[PDB]
Amino acid sequence: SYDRAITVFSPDGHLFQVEYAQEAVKKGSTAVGVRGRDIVVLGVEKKSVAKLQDERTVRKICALDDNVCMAFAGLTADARIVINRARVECQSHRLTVEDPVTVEYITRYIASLKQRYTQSNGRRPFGISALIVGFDFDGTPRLYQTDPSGTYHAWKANAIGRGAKSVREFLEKNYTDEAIETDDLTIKLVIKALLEVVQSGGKNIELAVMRRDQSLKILNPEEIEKYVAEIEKEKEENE
Amino acid sequence: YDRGVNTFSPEGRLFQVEYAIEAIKLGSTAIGIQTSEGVCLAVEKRITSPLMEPSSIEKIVEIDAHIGCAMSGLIADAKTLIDKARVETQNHWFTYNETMTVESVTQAVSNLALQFGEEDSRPFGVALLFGGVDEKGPQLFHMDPSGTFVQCDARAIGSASEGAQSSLQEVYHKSMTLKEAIKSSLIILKQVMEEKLNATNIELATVQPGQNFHMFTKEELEEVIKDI
Amino acid sequence: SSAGFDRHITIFSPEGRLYQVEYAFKAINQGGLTSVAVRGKDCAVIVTQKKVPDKLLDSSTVTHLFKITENIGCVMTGMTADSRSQVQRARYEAANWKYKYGYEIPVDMLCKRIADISQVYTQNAEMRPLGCCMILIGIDEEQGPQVYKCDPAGYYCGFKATAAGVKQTESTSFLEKKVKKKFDWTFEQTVETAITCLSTVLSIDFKPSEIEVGVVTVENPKFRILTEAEIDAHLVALAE
Amino acid sequence: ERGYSFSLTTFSPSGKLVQIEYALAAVAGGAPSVGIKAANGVVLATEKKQKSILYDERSVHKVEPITKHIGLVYSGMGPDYRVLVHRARKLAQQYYLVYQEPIPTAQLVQRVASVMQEYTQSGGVRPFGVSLLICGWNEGRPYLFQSDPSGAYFAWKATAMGKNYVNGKTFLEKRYNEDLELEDAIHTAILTLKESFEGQMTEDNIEVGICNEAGFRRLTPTEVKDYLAAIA
Amino acid sequence: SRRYDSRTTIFSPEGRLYQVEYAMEAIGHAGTCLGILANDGVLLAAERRNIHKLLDEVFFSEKIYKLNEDMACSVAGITSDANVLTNELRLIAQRYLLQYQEPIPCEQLVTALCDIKQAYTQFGGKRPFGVSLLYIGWDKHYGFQLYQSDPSGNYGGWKATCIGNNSAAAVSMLKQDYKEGEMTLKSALALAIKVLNKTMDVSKLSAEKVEIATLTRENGKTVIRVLKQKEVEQLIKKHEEEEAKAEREK
Amino acid sequence: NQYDNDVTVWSPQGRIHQIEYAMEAVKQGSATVGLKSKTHAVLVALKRAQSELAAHQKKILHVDNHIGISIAGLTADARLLCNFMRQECLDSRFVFDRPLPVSRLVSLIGSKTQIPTQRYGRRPYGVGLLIAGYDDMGPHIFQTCPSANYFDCRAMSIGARSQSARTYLERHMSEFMECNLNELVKHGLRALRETLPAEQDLTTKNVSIGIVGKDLEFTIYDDDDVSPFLEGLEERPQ
Amino acid sequence: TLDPALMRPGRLDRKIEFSLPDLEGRTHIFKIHARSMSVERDIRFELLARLCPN
Amino acid sequence: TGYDLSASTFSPDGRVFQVEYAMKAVENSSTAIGIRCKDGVVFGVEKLVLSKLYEEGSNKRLFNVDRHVGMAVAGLLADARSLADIAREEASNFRSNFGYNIPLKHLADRVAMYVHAYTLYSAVRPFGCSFMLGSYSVNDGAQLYMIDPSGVSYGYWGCAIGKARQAAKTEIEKLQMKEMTCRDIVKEVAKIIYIVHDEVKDKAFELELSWVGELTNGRHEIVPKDIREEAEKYAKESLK
Repeated sequence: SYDRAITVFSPDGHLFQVEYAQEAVKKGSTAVGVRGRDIVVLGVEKKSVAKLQDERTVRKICALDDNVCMAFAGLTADARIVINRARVECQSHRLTVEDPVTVEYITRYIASLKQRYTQSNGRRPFGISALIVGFDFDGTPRLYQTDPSGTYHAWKANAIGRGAKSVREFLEKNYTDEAIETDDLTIKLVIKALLEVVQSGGKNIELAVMRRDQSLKILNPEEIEKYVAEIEKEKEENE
Repeated sequence: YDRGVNTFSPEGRLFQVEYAIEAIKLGSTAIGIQTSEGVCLAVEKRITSPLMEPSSIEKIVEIDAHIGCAMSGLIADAKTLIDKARVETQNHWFTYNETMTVESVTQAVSNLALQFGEEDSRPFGVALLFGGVDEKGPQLFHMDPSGTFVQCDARAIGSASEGAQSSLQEVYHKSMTLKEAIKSSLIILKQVMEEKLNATNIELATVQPGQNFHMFTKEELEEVIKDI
Repeated sequence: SSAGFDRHITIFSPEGRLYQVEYAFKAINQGGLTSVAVRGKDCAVIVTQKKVPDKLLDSSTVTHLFKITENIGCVMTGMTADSRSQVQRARYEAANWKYKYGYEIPVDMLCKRIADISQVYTQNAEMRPLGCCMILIGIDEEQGPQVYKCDPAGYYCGFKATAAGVKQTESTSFLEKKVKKKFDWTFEQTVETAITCLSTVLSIDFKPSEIEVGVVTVENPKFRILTEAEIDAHLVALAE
Repeated sequence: ERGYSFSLTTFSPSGKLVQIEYALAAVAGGAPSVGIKAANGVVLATEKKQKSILYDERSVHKVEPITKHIGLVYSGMGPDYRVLVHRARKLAQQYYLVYQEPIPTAQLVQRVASVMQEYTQSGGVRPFGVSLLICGWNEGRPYLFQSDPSGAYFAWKATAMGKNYVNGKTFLEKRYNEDLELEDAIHTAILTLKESFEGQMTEDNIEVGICNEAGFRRLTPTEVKDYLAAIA
Repeated sequence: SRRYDSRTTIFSPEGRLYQVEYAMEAIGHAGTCLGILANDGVLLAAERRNIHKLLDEVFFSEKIYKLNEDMACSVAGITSDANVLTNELRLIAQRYLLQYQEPIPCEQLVTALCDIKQAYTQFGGKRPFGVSLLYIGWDKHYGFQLYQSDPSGNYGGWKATCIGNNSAAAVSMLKQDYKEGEMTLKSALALAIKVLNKTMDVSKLSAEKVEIATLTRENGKTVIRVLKQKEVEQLIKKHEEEEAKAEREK
Repeated sequence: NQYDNDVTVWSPQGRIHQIEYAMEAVKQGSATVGLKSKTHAVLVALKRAQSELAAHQKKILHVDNHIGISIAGLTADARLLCNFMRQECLDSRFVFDRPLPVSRLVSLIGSKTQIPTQRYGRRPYGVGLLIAGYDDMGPHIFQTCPSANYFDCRAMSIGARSQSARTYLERHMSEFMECNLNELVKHGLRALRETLPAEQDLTTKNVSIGIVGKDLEFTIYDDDDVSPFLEGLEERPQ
Repeated sequence: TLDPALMRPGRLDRKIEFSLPDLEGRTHIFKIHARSMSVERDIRFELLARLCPN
Repeated sequence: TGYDLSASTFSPDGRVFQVEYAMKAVENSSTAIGIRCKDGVVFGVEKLVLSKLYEEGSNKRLFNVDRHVGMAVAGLLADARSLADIAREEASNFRSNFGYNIPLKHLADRVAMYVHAYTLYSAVRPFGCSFMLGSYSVNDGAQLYMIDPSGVSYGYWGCAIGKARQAAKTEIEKLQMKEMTCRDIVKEVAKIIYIVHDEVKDKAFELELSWVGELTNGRHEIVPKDIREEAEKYAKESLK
């Protein structure tokens, strides 16, 4: 029993809590993600690992089902509620309709979760921003995004976290279909984008792909070094 | 800077409902015209990035089979009203075997425009334009976050609100035709927008008495622009 | 000093005090009335004046001497609207003692039930603490007479002779000088001291029309409100 | 009520809780009390005054029994004390209805402090202004615990509360040893209560309850008059 | 009416939290816990905050709470707030066993608690918890594990973490000195006695101011050992001897 | 100024300001005039439009076969009391099988609006009514207010600049008994035209008339059947 | 900074203030401060003044 | 200030200003008196007409709660119609459980508790009403009661509510009360309404009289007003 409105209007015509919530997304680690026609890719930066500690619990890319993949920013406690909320719904969709869940259906579930959660009384709004990646039936790879207000879109290359606009600028002068032709070219492109933001000393990048046929595979840290080396080799030919 | 949320002004108006009307003005513009041949309807998408896929963004949303919509303001606050407006037509058809009329839809929507409180939240932040064909011909209605339901002949809302209405009263009469009302609207649009008019920034949806299934895509849209 | 909202709601002060409850102790004194309770060896006297400002007002619907049960009476000071709300609670929980337990409620156990309720009003911050006092009398089996006093803070104790209302520090100072000299206390010895204490403190020397006497006796345990004639009978008798 | 339920105790910008520290201030300015655990029983001694000669001493009791072997005194304020007495009375009954066995003294204090803590986090209310001293002789070994308005339990050999408790704390630190008898514990308990008392120490100015292994026992004023001969 | 509400729910205008920041910046005062593992075994060194000469210690487990047959914890924060969570976390592990007849794994015990700690920050305007605690235990999937808990509801897997803010110098020592798969129950214990000697301000490390709980996997029993008195004392005499031996080169 | 925010708070002058602010919301609406006779209960309202092409906002709305109201405030509180009003008439129709008297209907309304004017967190209903009914003791005209005071009047007007309409009805209150329908109505629309500026008037686009009578069910006329009534008028003098 | 002794009749009598342009007075100033510089002849000035309320 | 916003807080000297504020709200209302003769109670209300402003007989403040019980409300009129519904509803449940008519001593008590309950919490406000309760019974005589916004309710012979409070009961007490038939009292009421409130502020005023007693067989009803009209004819005989 708590009857207290928290989110109200402003005299100029805005809100307060949503703009305060998107600052928490702005104070978070960056995570980008591109797509293609056959395989997808998404990565995350700013590991900042203590290098003496465990790291199987620090994973910030998860999966809702055998198609749908996650990548968030913002704070971490509020992300965990959203994920365990979404795993239930994509499992209960499979209960009634015998399909795999379409990636568009689950993003409407998260966005409608978050909108009624800013609407009601006594409730602090969420502080995450997810990247939802999955290839539906008939082989349609796509990626959506969320917002703490509860809106959602379809992008071809997203960036969030601490300093996305530089990454959004770096992806802005990168409008090539040829980079979305070869698979390893797309992955080094994400590594090229993530190294443009983070200091990226070969141990702060966690990328993961999905070939629209199999569950996601975290690449090996040798392959992160293998892709960064060929990124350094192809960039050294500027003369 | 924190008074009550449910408090009359000393002048007599309300506080937060007054602020809700102001939040519409920063939204995307939209134009609708009622004509006896049919109701047309126009909107601007306002794409922010080429990476963003355009067709995931919509403003025209169908309601039952013959009733369209047009939102302006906040996106996700409108999706609550849209889903309810769809259901209440189905409650009407599966209790009466007839289509709920366009006026009587908007009555059902506007009931919970001002039902916020502590017992039994905040006012919504979207204006709407319902248009369709019922037994009384083609109709076009307008509502607001104050729940003030009204009928207009050709209303234009969004950011370009005052300049759009003034240019629209300039050229409008009772005996319009449908193709005339379509090409008149986009002339108003490309005067009030900031990008160029193409197949990706605007979209139309026209409902006729015969073609009740309102249906408008690109490659007819490109035909409309190149003929004007 | 004042921290937070310690002048407004029932929370603590930095000095380890609170303020609303001790405002309520001098919410009695806006009533403008003083009542005296004296317990003797086989009786218990309650005496209280009344002020009649209007001639267009009854001499029946005024007196604060109330009857809780057939063997327990009381007197109320403070404001009047809070007093009668307090009395209906005391009437209600006296009857529930009969229905649950079977025998007549002791006068001591009733003051616990009242002071618990006044505790909670102090305790939860969103309600008013009911400023009015409470004095009970009654005869207990194998314990004789008792006199108690509930308070709006929520505590009670037994007494031998203790007044309340506006004038206590002159009235209790006189009763101490009366008790500690170790005199006899029979019936009319107890009634005469209950008058003369209220007589000397108020300094009135009145006509027998303002005060009311509510004595209970061992030989007659019924709560009894004295007639104005026999009130005049005691007053001229102690008069020499 | 309406449905407010907002906690009026939040963290300071320093990182402390404000109202609990103020509630401890009310306990420190209360009536002094002492409790000593002495290898065959535990002795509780409070200090009861009367502002007049008009009060009655056979009416309000400070040493209060709980089961048949568990006593309880306090040092804070008065009306809040009687609340959690009646709470603890019922709380020992659900143990005895279920387990058919007298509740251990450690088991009460886990339950009473859980009542008291959960009381402070919930909304609309203030904390209590009472600290407690609970004792009992269960399973051979006697016990002596102390609670507080925060809701934290301790296990003292000999402590004191109320006014001038630090003076009584240093006194017991020199007076108490590894072990005594029960009567020696009563003699030093009156000694430390006579530290901060006033001149009249009669059978009515103090009020003493013991816990034998035979059970709880409250002392009548006759023995306390007789035991105060050549006190301290 | 509404003007007494402290508004613990609203974000900062900075765009971050405001009330949960107070508890996390409080929690570093008054309490020092740590724990180490590299091999079969895991320990928990505590610190008696106040040891007065008039206490009893009749419980023989003051800060360590054996919450299960396979797990235990070390709490540092409000004492009254500790009894709320540890009574709840103990009951979480027990309804799991009722449902599955199988011992609860350690991660989904921690995520069970941290979701409770989060939800009392968002809705209600309730006071958040002032508790950061640690976790040890053994399961059938990974084995000996350590976990850190926060008042926000955020957790993590560790190998040498701590709680108290006086232990910021200790984590620097642990980054300076830690091994990878070389824990004995002499190596990790002498390392923990080395840490609390420097980080705590107790001169010569009085053995009644510390407390150590270990956990080994015996046959199938997972014996939770709590060592009592003299093994600590001879450990300190061992540590002071290894200090006195090594300083001969100076 | 600090005690002009809540409904619960009284004043050091003794007057609750939140009710007084709700009176001013009624004055922001358009004007309307209700009057009666021996057999009829004609009320005439004045519509407003938002733009030149939008429709005029409706005022008179049907309640039952012998009760119809006008409107003078917010539109949410309009339909909220209307749906309460329709509900109460059919319940007495379903239970007692008789139409409600108008007098005991309105006491349900004054009881209904009382509760949100005392409890915390509620606003008063910022709306005023003009109820025109007909029952076994004749026609009736009832006006209300957000202060939950209902008035058994014989002719009133509420809205904007309704004072000049009241001054018309004071010097013509005697004529209102012995008039049938035509001079009963064209008395009433002479009251609205004194609430207008001197450059526009009733155009059969901004006027509605509701009549309920003895053998006459409550009927709303607008935009087509007002032209038989808008005849035999005059211009206003200068 | 208003003297009532100046508004005594004999010194200062008439109040003339200036207010902000509605739409067209703004667009006129855009038409003023563009003709002196090299701009495109195919651009409009109404849209710019709509972006500038105050 | 600072202490006068809620009904839960006290003042630093120990009173409640929200009750104090609502008391002077009733004081700024028109005059209503009530007086009992030896076999009945007569009600009188001065009722203001501004110019026309309604019919002749709108919004009467002489409510009719029970078959033998009257009202003389004055103050904020909307809250007065609430109490009339509460007092009506209370007497009905007395009829249902029991089944003799409600005594007037209870109906004063049962209502004034509901008034008093709105003077505790910060949720609700105090009522701004005050009123008279008049009855007659052949077993109990006539009784006259009087409720304030605080809840203090007791007996009177003659009281007066409104602006003319002390100015009207100045000359009520000049009369007799026991040596009067109520038919004589009816024209005695009408002069006092005619004496007080000179028409300087308000030209038009009505005079509604209600009358329960022996002659009306205990049934409460309005006086025959247009019938016989002897009050105002006798009232305007006081021009000098």
